[PDB]
Amino acid sequence: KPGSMYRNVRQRSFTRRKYMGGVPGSQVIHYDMGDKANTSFPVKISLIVEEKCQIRHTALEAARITANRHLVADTGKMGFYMKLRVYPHEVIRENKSGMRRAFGKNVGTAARVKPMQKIFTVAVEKQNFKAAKEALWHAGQKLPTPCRIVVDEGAELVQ
Amino acid sequence: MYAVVRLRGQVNVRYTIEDTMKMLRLHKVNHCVFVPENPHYKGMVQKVKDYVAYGKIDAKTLAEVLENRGRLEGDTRLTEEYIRENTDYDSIQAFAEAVIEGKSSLKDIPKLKPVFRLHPPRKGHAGIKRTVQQGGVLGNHDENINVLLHKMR
Amino acid sequence: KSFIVKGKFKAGSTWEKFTKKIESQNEKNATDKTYSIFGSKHGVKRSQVQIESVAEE
Amino acid sequence: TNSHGEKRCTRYKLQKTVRERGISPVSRAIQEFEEGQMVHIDIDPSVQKGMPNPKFQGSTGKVIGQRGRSYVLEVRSGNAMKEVFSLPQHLKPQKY
RNA sequence: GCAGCUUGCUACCUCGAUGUCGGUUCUUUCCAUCCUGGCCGUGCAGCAGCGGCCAAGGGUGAGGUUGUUCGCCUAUUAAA
RNA sequence: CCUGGGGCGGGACGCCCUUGAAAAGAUAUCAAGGGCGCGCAAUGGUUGACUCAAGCGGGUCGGAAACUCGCUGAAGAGUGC
RNA sequence: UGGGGCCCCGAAAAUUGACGGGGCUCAAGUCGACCACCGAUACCACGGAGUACCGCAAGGUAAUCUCGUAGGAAGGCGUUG
RNA sequence: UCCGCUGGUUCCUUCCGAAACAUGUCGCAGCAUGACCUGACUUGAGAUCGUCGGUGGAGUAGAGCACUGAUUGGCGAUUCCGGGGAUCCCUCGCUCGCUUGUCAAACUCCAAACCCCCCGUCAUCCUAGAAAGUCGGAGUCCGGACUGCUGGGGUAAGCUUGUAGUCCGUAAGGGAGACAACCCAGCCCGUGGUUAAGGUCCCCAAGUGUCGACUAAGUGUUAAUACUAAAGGGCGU
RNA sequence: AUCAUUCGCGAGGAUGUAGUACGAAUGUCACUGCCAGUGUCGUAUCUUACGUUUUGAAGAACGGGCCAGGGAGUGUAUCUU
Repeated sequence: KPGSMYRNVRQRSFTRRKYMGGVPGSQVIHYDMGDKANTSFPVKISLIVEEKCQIRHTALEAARITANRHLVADTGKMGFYMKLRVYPHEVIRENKSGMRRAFGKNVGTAARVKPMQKIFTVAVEKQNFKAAKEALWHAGQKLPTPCRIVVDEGAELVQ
Repeated sequence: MYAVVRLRGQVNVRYTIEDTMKMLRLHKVNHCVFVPENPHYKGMVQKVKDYVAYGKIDAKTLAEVLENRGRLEGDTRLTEEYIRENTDYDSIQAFAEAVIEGKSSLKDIPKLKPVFRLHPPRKGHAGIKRTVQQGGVLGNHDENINVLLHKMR
Repeated sequence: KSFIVKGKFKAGSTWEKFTKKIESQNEKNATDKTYSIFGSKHGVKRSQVQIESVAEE
Repeated sequence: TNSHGEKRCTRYKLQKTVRERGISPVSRAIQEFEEGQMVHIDIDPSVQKGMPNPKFQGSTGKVIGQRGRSYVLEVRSGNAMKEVFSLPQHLKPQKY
């Protein structure tokens, strides 16, 4: 089931779970990675999508896994903080006869994100900026939208 | 004094915009009307901004338009003799200066038509798919409406 | 016949400053060449180029 | 399927603002209108009696008579003239 | 993402009929190349493999079951 | 009869509410959420008197499962479905 | 290091074929502007026809009259008696 | 015989000119009634397709978490209701708040632009007859398309089903290679001129036009359109 | 048109010449013996028949080989206008 299926935004939101039935649970477990308690990380980069798309929970989990692995390998287990800002709120449904009564059954969840919306934010120290940037590029390679990294804090600390 | 000259025809126009055109008496392309500067006419011109070119006309351009293209009932051409016999002004230039200054009115010419059916613009205009601010001809020409009126004589 | 044209232009999503040095006949010619150069180099229309100043250098 | 009741699609039509729910100001219920006066129809959801159809909410009617407590109004609906009966609790005078 | 060679979806053309599957005969085309030609890597000593690139000039057969397409099996074969 | 051919399935075949429906009105689909084919001499009318849910503190094997006191409480209750 | 323009790789289909074709490289492509010209039955002018309304008539007005399927209305042509 | 089903139905000009929609129907290839077209008459002074200002309706977009529900950590407490191995000797998930991070067709403390009723105003039409009324004759209830509404549904569809405007249907002529509906334009006949869209190297009327740059790939030489290949990468420029 | 002056980086623009010479046409005077029309062919532009079913017809949707003739809203009763 390719991500190109539930990728384009052509429809209203579908999120009120009390009027639907049986949504499969999301695959994404954690939303905060690295050192969750510390907030005094000087450099703070983020990954913003540049198109209006829907990102499935499996794509979110894949990007989170790759970014977390890269960050843990490079900066260490507590050398970074990672926050996945968006939750999969939209309910993705599928039409499983033909086209009679084609209103689909709920098959998953997705986050409906807007252009320039932050998806992941990574806070690190000065010397770990390139490792965080490389990991976040790897994470963006798993998403169904073109992405760009932006520096939120520490611009003068990097250059 | 707004000068409003229609540059786009009636096919594929909303009925509201076309009725605004009819109320301004602009039924055909290259037809021009002169209206006062009140907010009513301002709103009508803003409504029809996408099918006309408009601006502030000066007395010289008004005089030339009146002389070359003003008509009377029965399709008679305005003349200085008619102007002097039916108005207190000596010449068409003085009458147009009075009209621009606001101390006279085109309705002060008996049997004169409110529509001036101008020639097509010599050497073309800027184009009817873009506005003045985009390099086209549609919309607000300000005082440069007189240039288009001069080339449409 | 050298001019310095300072301004800012929209490069996609972000505005960018510039202080270009231009060889031209006069100041308005330099402004026209600035607009043409930025249209060529970035595909931006003259509404997307804001020439703050032109000064003989 | 969709019904054809009077209260069709009245969820927000027959709502009150947050800080006007409850007993409405009673002054609006004892206001008298003259013949030919123009009055708006702004239905009060708390007054469950005398209420015209919500289709005429937001319309200006002309008072043409009185039928007890209620007023008879000539109201334009598309191209027809309707006689709408309304208690003054749902009515409101036009200000000139 | 590509193709439209599987199956679906749809109902735009054809119901004053465009003869329906498979095989046979004959011609042609594509390359995403099975062999044949030229290359590169190799955890390539040689023999022989594995992976990839170019290349459509030629070849790509004979048989048992089954209407079969497909598939299974047999013995040849550079490959079938 | 409807029907993304027909059939099977179903009834969107009568009535009522929300969304769809694009802040007047109207608006389709085998569109989404659904409900109704009833119950009640009181579960009805009127008058009087009161104020609910839920928390906090006090009160005896009356246990953090009762009842009662005080404080908060525009309603988070109740109003048959 | 970031943000941009154009181009390249990614990029494989079946008769010989499609920027319309030829062809075109400081362009005959793209981007930002500009100049002149060509080019309708549009618009202007003249003449003419019909139409609508008015007018006893003569005639007057028409920028606000002149496309048209289903279809309505009016006036005419033709055949035989 | 009958059929709601198929085929045909013969001269000219002139004036006007639709609907492919709603409800009911053993209704769904039909019909009735209404909307829409046309003709005539009566009546006799207003009407509103447009503007501007004002009195009113907003609950859509957007925004937001104040309600209803979702939703992510950090921090502080519920000495409460509860998961773990006799003084319930001590471990602690939910629950309730202060901060972070996200949401909603069927949420709203907020809240547009359109739009709608009414009042005034200008504007247009109107005694050569407004609005209104009465009557005669119908056609029509297979529609389709483009541009928006992220319209709904759908993986999508030159798919299906809505809505506003405009078109084809019933629309010439000019231009896009051809093009029902894309651009100009609505078109009585003849002549002359100037333009619109689009184009100006040849085919083909007019530029081998000007200025400033880019492209080396024959990339491109393709307004819209379903007739135009993506993610990713490039010390190509 | 040509030329003069001026502006513009440039292609070109503006002013004057010039609303001039010309110009649809309307009259008039000479000259001429053809013209209109018809058949066929050529050059230039345009057009994929007709009727029908159709949202959409040049259709690879239906109908006609051709020509002549025949070939389709009529009467009674009743109602309305």
